[PDB]
Amino acid sequence: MKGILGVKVGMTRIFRDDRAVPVTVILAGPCPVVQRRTPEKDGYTAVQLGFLPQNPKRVNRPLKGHFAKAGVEPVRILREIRDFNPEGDTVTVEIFKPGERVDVTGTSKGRGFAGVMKRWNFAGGPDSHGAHKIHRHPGSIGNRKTPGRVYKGKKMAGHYGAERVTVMNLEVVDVIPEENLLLVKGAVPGPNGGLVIVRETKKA
Amino acid sequence: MKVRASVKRICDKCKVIRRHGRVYVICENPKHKQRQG
Amino acid sequence: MKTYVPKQVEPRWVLIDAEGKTLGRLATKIATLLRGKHRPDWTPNVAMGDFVVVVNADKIRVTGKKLEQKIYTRYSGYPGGLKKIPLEKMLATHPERVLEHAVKGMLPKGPLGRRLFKRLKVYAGPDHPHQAQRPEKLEV
Amino acid sequence: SRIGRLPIPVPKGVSVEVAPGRVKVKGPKGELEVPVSPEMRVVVEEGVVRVERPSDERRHKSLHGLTRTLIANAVKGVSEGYSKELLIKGIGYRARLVGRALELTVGFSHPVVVEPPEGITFEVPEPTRVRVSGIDKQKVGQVAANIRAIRKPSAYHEKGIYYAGEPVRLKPGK
RNA sequence: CGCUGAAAGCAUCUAAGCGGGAAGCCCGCCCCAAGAUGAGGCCUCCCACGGCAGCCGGUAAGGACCCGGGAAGACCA
RNA sequence: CGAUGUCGGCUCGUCGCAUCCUGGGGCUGAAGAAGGUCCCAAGGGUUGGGCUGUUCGCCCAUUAAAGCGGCACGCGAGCUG
Ligand SMILES: [Mg+2]
Ligand SMILES: [Mg+2]
Ligand SMILES: [Mg+2]
Ligand SMILES: [Mg+2]
Ligand SMILES: [Mg+2]
Ligand SMILES: [Mg+2]
Ligand SMILES: [Mg+2]
Ligand SMILES: [Mg+2]
Ligand SMILES: [Mg+2]
Ligand SMILES: [Mg+2]
Ligand SMILES: [Mg+2]
Ligand SMILES: [Mg+2]
Ligand SMILES: [Mg+2]
Ligand SMILES: [Mg+2]
Ligand SMILES: [Mg+2]
Ligand SMILES: [Mg+2]
Ligand SMILES: [Mg+2]
Ligand SMILES: [Mg+2]
Ligand SMILES: [Mg+2]
Ligand SMILES: [Mg+2]
Ligand SMILES: [Mg+2]
Ligand SMILES: [Mg+2]
Ligand SMILES: [Mg+2]
Ligand SMILES: [Mg+2]
Ligand SMILES: [Mg+2]
Ligand SMILES: [Mg+2]
Ligand SMILES: [Mg+2]
Ligand SMILES: [Mg+2]
Ligand SMILES: [Mg+2]
Ligand SMILES: [Mg+2]
Ligand SMILES: [Mg+2]
Ligand SMILES: [Mg+2]
Ligand SMILES: [Mg+2]
Ligand SMILES: [Mg+2]
Ligand SMILES: [Mg+2]
Ligand SMILES: [Mg+2]
Ligand SMILES: [Mg+2]
Ligand SMILES: [Mg+2]
Ligand SMILES: [Mg+2]
Ligand SMILES: [Mg+2]
Ligand SMILES: [Mg+2]
Ligand SMILES: [Mg+2]
Ligand SMILES: [Mg+2]
Ligand SMILES: [Mg+2]
Ligand SMILES: [Mg+2]
Ligand SMILES: [Mg+2]
Ligand SMILES: [Mg+2]
Ligand SMILES: [Mg+2]
Ligand SMILES: [Mg+2]
Ligand SMILES: [Mg+2]
Ligand SMILES: [Mg+2]
Ligand SMILES: [Mg+2]
Ligand SMILES: [Mg+2]
Ligand SMILES: [Mg+2]
Ligand SMILES: [Mg+2]
Ligand SMILES: [Mg+2]
Ligand SMILES: [Mg+2]
Ligand SMILES: [Mg+2]
Ligand SMILES: [Mg+2]
Ligand SMILES: [Mg+2]
Ligand SMILES: [Mg+2]
Ligand SMILES: [Mg+2]
Ligand SMILES: [Mg+2]
Ligand SMILES: [Mg+2]
Ligand SMILES: [Mg+2]
Ligand SMILES: [Mg+2]
Ligand SMILES: [Mg+2]
Ligand SMILES: [Mg+2]
Ligand SMILES: [Mg+2]
Ligand SMILES: [Mg+2]
Ligand SMILES: [Mg+2]
Ligand SMILES: [Mg+2]
Ligand SMILES: [Mg+2]
Ligand SMILES: [Mg+2]
Ligand SMILES: [Mg+2]
Ligand SMILES: [Mg+2]
Ligand SMILES: [Mg+2]
Ligand SMILES: [Mg+2]
Ligand SMILES: [Mg+2]
Ligand SMILES: [Mg+2]
Ligand SMILES: [Mg+2]
Ligand SMILES: [Mg+2]
Ligand SMILES: [Zn+2]
Repeated sequence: MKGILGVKVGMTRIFRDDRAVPVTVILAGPCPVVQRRTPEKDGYTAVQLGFLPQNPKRVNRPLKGHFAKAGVEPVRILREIRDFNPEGDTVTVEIFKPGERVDVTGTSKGRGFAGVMKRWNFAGGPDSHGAHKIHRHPGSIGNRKTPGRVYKGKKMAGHYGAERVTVMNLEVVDVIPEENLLLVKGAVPGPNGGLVIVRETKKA
Repeated sequence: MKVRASVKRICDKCKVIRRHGRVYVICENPKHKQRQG
Repeated sequence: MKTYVPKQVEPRWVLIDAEGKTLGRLATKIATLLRGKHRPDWTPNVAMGDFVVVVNADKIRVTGKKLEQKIYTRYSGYPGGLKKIPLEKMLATHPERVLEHAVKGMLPKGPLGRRLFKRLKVYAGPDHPHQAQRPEKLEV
Repeated sequence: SRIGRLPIPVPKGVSVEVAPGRVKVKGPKGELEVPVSPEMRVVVEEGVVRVERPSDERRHKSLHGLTRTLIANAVKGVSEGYSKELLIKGIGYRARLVGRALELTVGFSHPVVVEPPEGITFEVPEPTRVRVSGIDKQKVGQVAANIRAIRKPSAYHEKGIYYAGEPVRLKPGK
């Protein structure tokens, strides 16, 4: 397992073998190793990566000590990649090559309080033929005296988005190491400027 | 396999066996294979 | 004269080897110890029984076809959320829970009963981390 | 009218050592451990092993004949050894030896390769005759059955993989 | 559906034992999750402050308020 | 009976399995292909339209299939009427 922390920068498309290829562009590296998780000390294997240099003023003393222990300049974000133990002490975009398949995790765009139609694709109600103030309403939410209650997990309106989402098996279309750039075919969760995690895919 | 409540010898080559809690009839004639159920 | 009521007593730590013992017949004894009903000064509204440590809980034994046919059951509260787990799989995955479940069902319901269950410490394998309490070995 | 009491002739030189819950049979061709019920007593005599039961209840009567045959099969297995022959029938159907592996060409879109488990050796004398041989009687019949299952005898044609000596029973087509 | 195999000299997938075998079952994938009060783990930071398992006060690492805001958002977070 | 709102539709599901399809099987009067019959199996899936208030049903065009039942003949402090 290998992975890297990144920033979603934007979308475009390239031309490859006379095909337009939609791509999301990710500024991925470089990621200094900041802590390693070992079975003896932590009970599992992973690597805590850092990402983006931080104004040291904004780094309090417990964080400062953490960066010192593993002699590393102060960084804005710490995230672990599970079951990854890179040989070096810096993870860059070159762990992936064009043609590989990756999974990308982001924080999806936040819909706030979402209706039953936007969040769950409910059909809503008719817009004429007598329909009375229920055009976007959920309809029935149960039965009658049996069971006399509503199921856990019943689909209802509420906050929707700004949540962790992983899209799987994305083709790496290009790697530009001079710019720590990764080109991933298709759509990646969240807004431009959003933190993302790019890992080798779990689909065989 | 015939599955029924009455399992019986059909011909004289039929054998009534008990197998894993169930009465089967096995035979050289495949039509006669029976499981009680 | 009023019936004797005990002042707070230091509880007795005991150690029991579960290897080879019959699951439910061992559990009735452990619950007795947890309630402290072996004690001449038993009082039902205080926690005054023993602390019980158990080792080799994964080597507990069982009669008939229970390894395959005894089903533990968990209900999540969601539609279709009844999970059925057989004894076999539970012993292969969380063996200490087999004895833990048996004993819990034999303790009283309520706040004291739940407190008594916390005084039970069950370990798969021959070892336990309570050496500092110096548990007294019991043959039961 | 009793297998459990039939004494087991042990040829020289195969040795039979008895132990709790099992008996071990060494011979010119290997070792076999027979796991044996503790309720049964296995008795070593001059060139003869015998099995004795402790009562006449049904379970003891049933374990008695089993245990004698199990030990006898091991005795045969280390001295004589076991084998089972398979005959391939059908036009395109052939077999060949690929290293130690068995390759069957039996009408699929592809050859079927069977690896030998330890203690099993595959022989292909001619292309339509396969030999499964080993010291473990149960294992030999298992591997032979697996190879037959790859293309069982057809119900309408002399086509497939047969046990040597298996009668060819065809029902009519059209 | 078998292998080996008695009881029951034969036979038997079974009584001892072993194998194969479903979109189904467990796991594997994705998301939540230590109020998991059984409240877990690791890294790092602070420190033995005055007065009279308690109390009063001033600090420590830090935190909150306030303000500029935000593809975060009903408010709050 | 000092009130437990009714058919049908819409919306939203959820469950049973006597299974419509898909997966695994045995028997066949199973050559193959296609079927028939029984067994295991409830994970998912199970179309759009004409008629009629209809449920149902008939029909058109498809389909792997166009399953059958329970939930106050599920669901009117959710809508229709
Ligand atoms: Mg993120
Ligand atoms: Mg919003
Ligand atoms: Mg809505
Ligand atoms: Mg929508
Ligand atoms: Mg949606
Ligand atoms: Mg609609
Ligand atoms: Mg609409
Ligand atoms: Mg309408
Ligand atoms: Mg109106
Ligand atoms: Mg309106
Ligand atoms: Mg509604
Ligand atoms: Mg109603
Ligand atoms: Mg209820
Ligand atoms: Mg939110
Ligand atoms: Mg390119
Ligand atoms: Mg964006
Ligand atoms: Mg007759
Ligand atoms: Mg027969
Ligand atoms: Mg006692
Ligand atoms: Mg028992
Ligand atoms: Mg555990
Ligand atoms: Mg109880
Ligand atoms: Mg009570
Ligand atoms: Mg001898
Ligand atoms: Mg004697
Ligand atoms: Mg046989
Ligand atoms: Mg007979
Ligand atoms: Mg058995
Ligand atoms: Mg098996
Ligand atoms: Mg099996
Ligand atoms: Mg087989
Ligand atoms: Mg298997
Ligand atoms: Mg599939
Ligand atoms: Mg998490
Ligand atoms: Mg916690
Ligand atoms: Mg957590
Ligand atoms: Mg609990
Ligand atoms: Mg904690
Ligand atoms: Mg831990
Ligand atoms: Mg400050
Ligand atoms: Mg009334
Ligand atoms: Mg009233
Ligand atoms: Mg009233
Ligand atoms: Mg009223
Ligand atoms: Mg009516
Ligand atoms: Mg329904
Ligand atoms: Mg059924
Ligand atoms: Mg089917
Ligand atoms: Mg089928
Ligand atoms: Mg056919
Ligand atoms: Mg025909
Ligand atoms: Mg035909
Ligand atoms: Mg059929
Ligand atoms: Mg049948
Ligand atoms: Mg059947
Ligand atoms: Mg189903
Ligand atoms: Mg279901
Ligand atoms: Mg269904
Ligand atoms: Mg019309
Ligand atoms: Mg018209
Ligand atoms: Mg219509
Ligand atoms: Mg109609
Ligand atoms: Mg009309
Ligand atoms: Mg009608
Ligand atoms: Mg008509
Ligand atoms: Mg068609
Ligand atoms: Mg069909
Ligand atoms: Mg229709
Ligand atoms: Mg109904
Ligand atoms: Mg009715
Ligand atoms: Mg009616
Ligand atoms: Mg109704
Ligand atoms: Mg209805
Ligand atoms: Mg209604
Ligand atoms: Mg109304
Ligand atoms: Mg209505
Ligand atoms: Mg209502
Ligand atoms: Mg109402
Ligand atoms: Mg209502
Ligand atoms: Mg009501
Ligand atoms: Mg209407
Ligand atoms: Mg009207
Ligand atoms: Zn017959």
